[PDB]
Amino acid sequence: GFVPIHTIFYSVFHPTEGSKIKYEFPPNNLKNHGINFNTFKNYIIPKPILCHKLITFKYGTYRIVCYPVTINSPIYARNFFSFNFVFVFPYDCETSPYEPAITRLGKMFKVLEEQNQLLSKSERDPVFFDLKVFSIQDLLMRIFQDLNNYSECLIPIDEGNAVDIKIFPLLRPPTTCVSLEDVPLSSVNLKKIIDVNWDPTMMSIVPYIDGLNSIAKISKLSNSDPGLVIECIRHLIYYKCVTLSDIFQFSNIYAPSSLIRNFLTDPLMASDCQSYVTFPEVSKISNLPLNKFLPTRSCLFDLYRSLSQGQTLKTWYESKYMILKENNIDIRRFITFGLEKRIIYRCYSFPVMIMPKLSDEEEGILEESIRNAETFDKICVLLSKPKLEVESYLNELGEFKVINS
Amino acid sequence: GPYNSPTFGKSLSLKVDGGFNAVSINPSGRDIVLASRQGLYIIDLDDPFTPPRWLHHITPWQVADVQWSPHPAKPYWIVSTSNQKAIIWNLAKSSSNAIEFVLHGHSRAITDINFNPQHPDVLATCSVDTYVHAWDMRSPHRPFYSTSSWRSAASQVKWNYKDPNVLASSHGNDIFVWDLRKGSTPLCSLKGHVSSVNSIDFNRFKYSEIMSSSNDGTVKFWDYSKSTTESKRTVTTNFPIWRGRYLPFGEGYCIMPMVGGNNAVYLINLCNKKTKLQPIYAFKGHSDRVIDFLWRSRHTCDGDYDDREFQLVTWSKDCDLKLWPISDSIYGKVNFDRGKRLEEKLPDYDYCSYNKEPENFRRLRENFVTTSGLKKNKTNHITWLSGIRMNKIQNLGEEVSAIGHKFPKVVFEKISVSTRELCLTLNGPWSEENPDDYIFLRISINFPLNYPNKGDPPKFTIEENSNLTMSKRQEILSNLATIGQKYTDSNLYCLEPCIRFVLGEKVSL
Amino acid sequence: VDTHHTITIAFAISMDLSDTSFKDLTPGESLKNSQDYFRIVVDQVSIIHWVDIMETLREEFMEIRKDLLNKQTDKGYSVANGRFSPVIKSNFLELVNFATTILTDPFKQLDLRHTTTHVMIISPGSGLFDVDYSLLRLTGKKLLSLEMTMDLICLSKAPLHIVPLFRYRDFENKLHHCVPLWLSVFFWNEWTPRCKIYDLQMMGITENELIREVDVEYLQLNKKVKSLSEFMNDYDKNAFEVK
Amino acid sequence: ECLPNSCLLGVHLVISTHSGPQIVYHYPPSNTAFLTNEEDMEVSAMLQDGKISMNEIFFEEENFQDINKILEFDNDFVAEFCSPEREMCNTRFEFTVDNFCFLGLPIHVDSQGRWRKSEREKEDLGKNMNMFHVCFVMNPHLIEYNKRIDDMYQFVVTRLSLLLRYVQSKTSYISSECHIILKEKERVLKHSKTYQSIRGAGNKGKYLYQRILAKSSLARALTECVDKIQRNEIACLEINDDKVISLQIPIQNEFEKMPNFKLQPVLRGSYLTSILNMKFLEKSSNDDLLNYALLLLDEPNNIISSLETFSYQDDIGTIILKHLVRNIQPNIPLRSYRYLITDLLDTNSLESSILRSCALHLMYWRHARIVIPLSSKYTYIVSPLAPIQGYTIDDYRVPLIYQNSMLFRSKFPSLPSLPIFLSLLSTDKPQAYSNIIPSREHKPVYLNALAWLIQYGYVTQLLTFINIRVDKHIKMAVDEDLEKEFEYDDPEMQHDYTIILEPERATAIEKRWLYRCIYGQPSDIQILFNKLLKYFNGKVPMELVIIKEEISRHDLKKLLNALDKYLIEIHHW
Repeated sequence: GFVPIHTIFYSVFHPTEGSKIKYEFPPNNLKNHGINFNTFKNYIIPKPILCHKLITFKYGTYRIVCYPVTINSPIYARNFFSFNFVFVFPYDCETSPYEPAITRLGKMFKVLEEQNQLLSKSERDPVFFDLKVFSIQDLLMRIFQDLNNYSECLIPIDEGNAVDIKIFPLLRPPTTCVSLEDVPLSSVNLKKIIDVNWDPTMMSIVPYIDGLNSIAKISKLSNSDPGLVIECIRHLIYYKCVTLSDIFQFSNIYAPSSLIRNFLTDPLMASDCQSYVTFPEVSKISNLPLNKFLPTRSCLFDLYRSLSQGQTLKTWYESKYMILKENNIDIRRFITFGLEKRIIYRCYSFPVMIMPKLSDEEEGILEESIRNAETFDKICVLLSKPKLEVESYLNELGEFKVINS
Repeated sequence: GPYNSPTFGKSLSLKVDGGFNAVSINPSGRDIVLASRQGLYIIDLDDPFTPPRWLHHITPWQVADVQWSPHPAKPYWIVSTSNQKAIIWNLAKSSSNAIEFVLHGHSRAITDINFNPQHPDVLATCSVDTYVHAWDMRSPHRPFYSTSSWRSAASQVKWNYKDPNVLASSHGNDIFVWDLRKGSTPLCSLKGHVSSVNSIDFNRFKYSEIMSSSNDGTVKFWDYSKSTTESKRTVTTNFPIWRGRYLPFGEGYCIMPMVGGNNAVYLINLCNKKTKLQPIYAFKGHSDRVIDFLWRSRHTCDGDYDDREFQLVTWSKDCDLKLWPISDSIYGKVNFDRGKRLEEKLPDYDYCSYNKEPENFRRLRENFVTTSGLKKNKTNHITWLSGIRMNKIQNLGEEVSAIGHKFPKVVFEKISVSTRELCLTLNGPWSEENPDDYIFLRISINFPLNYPNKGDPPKFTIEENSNLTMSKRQEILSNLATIGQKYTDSNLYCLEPCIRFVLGEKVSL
Repeated sequence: VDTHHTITIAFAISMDLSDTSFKDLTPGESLKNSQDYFRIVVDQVSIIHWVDIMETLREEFMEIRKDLLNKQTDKGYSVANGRFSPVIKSNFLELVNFATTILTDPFKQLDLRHTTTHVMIISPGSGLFDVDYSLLRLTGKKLLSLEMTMDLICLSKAPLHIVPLFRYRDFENKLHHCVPLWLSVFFWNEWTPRCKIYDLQMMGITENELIREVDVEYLQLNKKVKSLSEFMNDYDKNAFEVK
Repeated sequence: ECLPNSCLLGVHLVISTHSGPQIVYHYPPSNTAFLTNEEDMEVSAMLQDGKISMNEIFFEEENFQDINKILEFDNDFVAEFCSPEREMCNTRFEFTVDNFCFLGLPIHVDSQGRWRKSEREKEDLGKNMNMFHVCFVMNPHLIEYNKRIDDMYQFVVTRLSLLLRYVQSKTSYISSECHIILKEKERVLKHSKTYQSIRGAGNKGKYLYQRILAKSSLARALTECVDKIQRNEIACLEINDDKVISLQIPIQNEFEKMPNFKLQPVLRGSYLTSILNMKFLEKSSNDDLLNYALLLLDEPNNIISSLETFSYQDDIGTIILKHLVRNIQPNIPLRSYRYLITDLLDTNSLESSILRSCALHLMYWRHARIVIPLSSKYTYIVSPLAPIQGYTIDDYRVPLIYQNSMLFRSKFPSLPSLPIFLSLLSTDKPQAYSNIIPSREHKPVYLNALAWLIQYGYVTQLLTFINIRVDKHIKMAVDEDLEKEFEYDDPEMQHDYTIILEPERATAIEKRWLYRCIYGQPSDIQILFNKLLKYFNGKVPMELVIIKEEISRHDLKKLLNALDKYLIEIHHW
């Protein structure tokens, strides 16, 4: 959420009576609330080394944000004219979103003061000028009230100038550990979000996102370089829309996580699990033999907890195939719902060291992947070969073992 | 019915934490909607002790205004601003899927929302991007009317009560009056203000009378049929006025300040003349500033007489939702009289309660997981009950809040002040085998109509346990009946000593 | 630097008359029904009056929505109808060829104190435009015959692709990308988002209509598999193949 | 972000004399570009002895700035705006200019000359100084400002400034240290001709700072604090030669819910267990900590060596805490270690409280993470956050797996290497750890190897969670009992399975279900079920139940095997 402003006031450097609060909204708020303009007056109107900077300090239980501005010209008295649009917030908040708005407001009023002296002539006092060669209070009222109510304003101050402030939330930057073996999901419908302003790559990535395409597969399908796909996926993560996942095989080591009790403690997880994992009709895949009407929630919970750290998906499916045939359960959707709800995870396979003649580039990237202890997934993606061929190539290259972590 | 409401004519103050910047009232007079950045809260006025129904919609920007739909055929529609879009809610749906359709007009934040009093399915929205849009609920795809001031952000939009296609908008220090037949060119641009215009309003019975508030403490009354400039009347106060609205009964107007004053709503009789403010009644209280004030209506169903009584609902920044009764002296000082004959019968609204959650191949019927244990223990119920002040101990709700705060280790399974049902769990040393160990109980409580007034005690019912013998059950029930029978003779509240005794902490006499 | 330039700031506005939404626009295709406006803010005026120049520019920019979004109606009123065209579909080549009208004739009237006729274009895009093929050819053939340097400056962040980028369709309706050799692009100014997602930045799409509609596709038979072991082996055998 | 990063750039020692505020000592003299992106007898003696610990990259030619300039600001101006008035002193001074949070706790004298309420230039400066300030310069990101600044002020600055104010109040130390720093600066800049012969500004600054650290004691403390908080290490500071303060910022390396390392990065080798240290620290503001066993995170001699810096002289704390470290093993509960306290000093005894305090001290200062009393009868799997990939702990050039394999071979050369030993624990189904042991002659060495693996976070423990189930036969049976006080077919593949989530929190019919579930088993099974029904909620591990309730493991096996078709097994960390 956005913190409401507590008190806005406009300081100015009078060349005779010093720094003072010219206008303040709400009126007499600082004196009523205990804020005194005699302790931090040296930061609001500072010496010209701290000027044109976003000064922010803490006063008691109130955090004070300001952008002092000093203009140097011989027209003004004492060759200087200093003011400050000061924003006061309670300390226990986050003043991050208002900081660019305060900086831009100070910069805009500095530009207007340098252009046509909009803020110096508004005092109606010739003591601010050399003398030898619009209401601020209403503007403060409108700024305070519009930023408290709407978080936006289109406040006019002249015939061609307007205070246009919009407050945006601050978002965390995305991860950098995204690779070619991670499949991107899409928690939002990316078809209706596309408009004319999108990146050309990000237009092409959207159709090939269904929870089963690897990033290199998306890059090859859409004729894209993997780096720009990485950047576009990072941008989609930045808006909290796309979450990475794992390539689904039948040789995976899927295991229950510590959130397997969420399948009982969430009232809306198992009910969607019944409808999600079921084929639309009586599919023929639920009629093949092992060798030659919706599912019960208890059956699904027993099937989730049947996985273990070392039982591959082939062994689990050939050990439990009557249950997944009578209930008409799609095994890929069954695994994908568990992975999406973070109730089961995947134990990755690591080929740590102790056939057709492949090319020199293939063996070079194989050695580079082995030296960095990369998983079987990344080697399979880079070589465009399945697990058995990679294992045979590695066994021809040297002795090695698999770690299921 | 409205005439069996226990909170009309009595001063009551809620406590709704969360920073709600909007409020609106059901025209039936039972529900109140509150808008925040997280969504909506719907509160039953007749039973404030029930926790509010929560509809989820998370937005970063603060909501501007909310308005209940006055259309009698659809009393389940609530329109609230969500930054640049307006959301028409549906209370008949689920709590998590209450959004029906969203108006995708404008380009910046929506500022105010008002309904047409003559055509209750026509909606007007004003926004910060100088656009005033008129919507239709039958085809909510595009606006059928668009107009702008091109200079300043709008602040309020209001329809004309008499002329159905005249709407006014306030844009800074200048207020415009648009006409749907003409469009984009105002009938009159009333320019008499010095500071910005905060509120705009229309007279209910007058055709062309307009009242606006201002930041410089000037309330100016207009009659734009005579002259666009100047004002018919000007009232000067000592504070900026945030919302100034006409009285619904008689001749008068009520104004309140954004800052300054005593943070109270001032009521002024109305029976070119600059003058000073002379209020009749000031609703003293509300230590922080007031967000909005609402009017609650209550009249007979098929009668032809203006016998309605009015209550004022104020929502303020201090998280207090107060109810202000209106005495007969206010009905006398303001020119309000009970009409012997009515030209038109008043509209009749359905007096429903939109607070309880509605009920909502082929699946097989089963009980996958036990409902108990999956339950979340109601600790928000005690906090909600601690913030209701009707008129030491006053009613059942304050007693339940007091025993909830006094014993944090007593888990409440079911709290219902309105139906006098109270099911709670505790652990107590009541085993004939080992007195040191504790036995889990699920004691349910039923209260009569007059719980502390008469000598009638609560009737305690305890669910059966194999750990609890018949002798212990009889002893506990007889002792609780003795405590309730003895302790209501002084007309006090017997729920603290009963729970303390069942917990085994002490003995009282 | 104490220069004596002669500035000439002019607007150039293209209006989209059609009522079709911007999401329904094919990339590489120019707007069909469009109207072009040109508003000259200041004529040839020396930069020593820069205060008046910026005042006129601010007033004219703040009074540009009323001059175009309102239209005169014969009935007796005005209608707030009309929408600005986006940058990608904007008339960039029309600005380029509108600038090359004051230099067309070599024997024009001589500016006796100024020599160069540098032209700058300020755009709120990211160097991505949709152009017509014949207009691009004519623009290039004209711009390689006159003494103008055009320095397009963008007010947005530099995108991931190369700039300037033109998307266009050929006579056989195939999308093509080309980078012109007569335009130079400047950008006016951890991790910085270089891609613009407007519907998610401003939260313009609500919660209930943003849910996913296309889930993970169901498994399929190959019409050659007899047992579940064979299907598992075939799925693991083709888990990394690209069609 | 769970990655530890104390965004520190420098420290200041700003004092306010009656002649104006001034900067006495700031340790890092580097510029903004690097930071954001008898002559030498005692000096060389202390440098070789190791008492002068000071980084050298701060004094390189490409990473050096003048002493009078601090981040494009002069020393006088920084001393000015970091010296507030009386109303902004004795509290936080969170000052931000532009991505530079000047943070500190100024200590100002009261109305009297009291610093706190219960050579002759040195005494003059002690009687003339009215305010001293320790200002920390930080540059946190805009999304973690309220976290970084708050944790730094909570864990380092507050305690450091309070100790400085106390020691200044009793026996004037900051006055004396500032006086000797200024005197040494005067003696180096104007005298001590070895300084003039040095070529290079960076080496000149290095020599000046070396002389300052050799003469001063507070300067060494500030230098060590900057160099060790930046390195995310425990900083031990010697103040006034009689008291020492240990300063750290806590590291989140313990996890329970398996954070998504693909999106939010996690330290490799983080202890992914449902038994956490942090659930015992917050409880010190049920379960007893004595039941668990302490697993040392380093070798005991190195732990003793690090424990020799937590106290200037050997008090009773660093005797008991040294003896406990020398006589601890990660295979026995802490209840059995009462005899060590009993012999070294003369239920609810004070020995138990002393042992609790010592365990908290050991597991807070990154020395000994507490665990379950590891045996060969438990199930151990490879954790998903195993330190396999990455060239270091926080990489995100040899990966950690081969480095730790080298360490494993060096420490344990009579057993198979780390890849073989890890592949034996992950390829097959997770069983008891004793099935890897070939003979009883290799049991303690394999217990040491397992303790090392849990120490490095490679291997976690697979705990057993038991959930109760009730089928339709029990429902019909309790329906018949309630009667004591479709229909054409019998499809045998349908079972109206109902899971009781909380057996303790259940209704009458649900408790009837659970009690009818046992109707037929003998008396021992009935007693074991009635004493352990409330723990079948799917959240309490059965190993902790065995430890707490003092029951046999074979009794649990009997209870599980007898009720085979009504107990749900859940196996996770």
